[PDB]
Amino acid sequence: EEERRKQFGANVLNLAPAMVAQPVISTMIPKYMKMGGHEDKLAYQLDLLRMLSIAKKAT
Amino acid sequence: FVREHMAHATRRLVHFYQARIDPPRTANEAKHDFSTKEFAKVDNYLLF
Amino acid sequence: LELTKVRAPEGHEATLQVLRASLTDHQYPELFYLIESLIHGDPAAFETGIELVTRCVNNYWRQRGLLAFANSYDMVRLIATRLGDGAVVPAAYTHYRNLLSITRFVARTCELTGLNGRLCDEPLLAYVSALHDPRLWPPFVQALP
Amino acid sequence: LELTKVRAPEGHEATLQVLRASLTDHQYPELFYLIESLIHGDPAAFETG
Amino acid sequence: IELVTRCVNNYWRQRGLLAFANSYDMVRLIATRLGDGAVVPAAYTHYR
Amino acid sequence: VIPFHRFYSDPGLAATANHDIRVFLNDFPQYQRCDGGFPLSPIFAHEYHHWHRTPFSCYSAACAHTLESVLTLAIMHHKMSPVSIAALSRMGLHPG
Amino acid sequence: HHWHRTPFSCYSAACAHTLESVLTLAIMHHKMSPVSIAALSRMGLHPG
Amino acid sequence: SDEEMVAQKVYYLCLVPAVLNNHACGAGLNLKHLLVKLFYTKFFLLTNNPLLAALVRDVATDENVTANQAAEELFHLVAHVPE
Repeated sequence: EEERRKQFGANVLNLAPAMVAQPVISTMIPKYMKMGGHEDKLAYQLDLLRMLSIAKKAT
Repeated sequence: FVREHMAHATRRLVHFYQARIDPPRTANEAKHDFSTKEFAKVDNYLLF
Repeated sequence: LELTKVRAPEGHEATLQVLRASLTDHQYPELFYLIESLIHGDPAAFETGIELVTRCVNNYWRQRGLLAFANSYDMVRLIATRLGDGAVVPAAYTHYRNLLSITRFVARTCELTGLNGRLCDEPLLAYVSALHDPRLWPPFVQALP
Repeated sequence: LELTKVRAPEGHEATLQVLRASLTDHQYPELFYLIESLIHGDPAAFETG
Repeated sequence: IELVTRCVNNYWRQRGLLAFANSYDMVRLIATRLGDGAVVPAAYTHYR
Repeated sequence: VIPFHRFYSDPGLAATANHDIRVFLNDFPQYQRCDGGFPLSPIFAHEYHHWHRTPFSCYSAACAHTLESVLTLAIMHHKMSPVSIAALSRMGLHPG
Repeated sequence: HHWHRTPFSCYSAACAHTLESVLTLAIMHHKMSPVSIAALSRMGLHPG
Repeated sequence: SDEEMVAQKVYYLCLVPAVLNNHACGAGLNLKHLLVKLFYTKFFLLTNNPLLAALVRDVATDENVTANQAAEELFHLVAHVPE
């Protein structure tokens, strides 16, 4: 399972692997496994930072 | 003509808008619509 | 105008000059364009980003007298509906509210005095003035009508 | 008016512009609507308010 | 910028007449630059 | 919402008060207007039985504010009694 | 097929400010419908 | 609503172009390609981003709400970005 955690964090989201240091980036990767359309490497980026935006708020 | 037997108009008032259909305005805002000269013209159907 | 004889707005000339100046200023900022296209007229976005938009409008007015988020009716409308409780912007909010009031008063003259009645499909103002049918569209839609 | 020739108010239309604004405001606040319908015009109810 | 705009503010604070107004290029650069945190607050009225 | 009087109905105001009126104006945008002129509820449908008749409100909806409409509505509240015309022309005030 | 035509843009390009053009574009957007001419002449406002 | 659409049309079709004398042009950001540079400044739990730290600190600033503190609010408002 760490293999896909490497793959989406490194090949798709394009970050150096610190996946488990943040909790909410860790939960989106099993959802990103099930979703296709990996050719568009920017949608998962924008799809994950809006969840990071949800992950801290005071509203 | 209706008395309606007023009990709680604050809740029996929105029921008319629960109803979707509006009666005609009965000549008064038409009497306001028809301008002063056209109220005296034959255009005025409410001359009578 | 003489059909209407209504005197709703107050500071219309200075208000439209502040609007003219905000839409004349050369370095009206990238950040304001970003926040306006980002909030995109959603009140559920505006109510989450109050403390950015209100502080940013207030600091922009404190920088220079022309106001902010001006070009978007949705931005100036949400700034109207929420800005002011607590006196975030004390004085340029009068210009914001007067932009809203100018839109309301010109819409009254658009709607005139005494065209009631409707055809079975559509109201009569839709037939008379092209602002009132939804056949005409706002050039900048942010929420579809 | 000209039978009377009285000029009792003097900031009349400025006060009516402020009245226009106060009874215009979309963000006319909420505790106002609470307190006015609560007090309902009584000095005895109002002296606690 | 730290020279020219502080110089404009200094010179308008000195004398009520404005600064770098001989050149269209300089007054163009002022009227374009200002808005970077309001360096010249009230004489930008005259520049714009 | 209580749009109980003909002075005191407002389309967007009553719609945002109770959205049944917003459904009513979804149906009928002909009243969604400052002049408007709502059918105004079988309760207080009694427009002729009302003291205030229609041109009060349909004057006020296009009236010109600030010291002249405030007083001319009260001059529109001159009675049409025979003794009212009597005292009115007696003081030289021209009746309606 | 556009709703707004060249007289709208070419009036707005040479317009005058301060609510005059603001209200007169709104009145330039009256309709040339027959029922619009009917209601307009009964308003007494001049059909175009 | 109807008054909303009438008001939007009045604004965007009469008030705006008469003010601008048609100095207007309707633009929109390239937000998918744009927000990539907004993303992943360092982490959470900043402000080394180029051109975020420029404009946010340059305009939307306060002694309370600095470059980082004001970029926090826009990091909150990343979420609802439309097309």
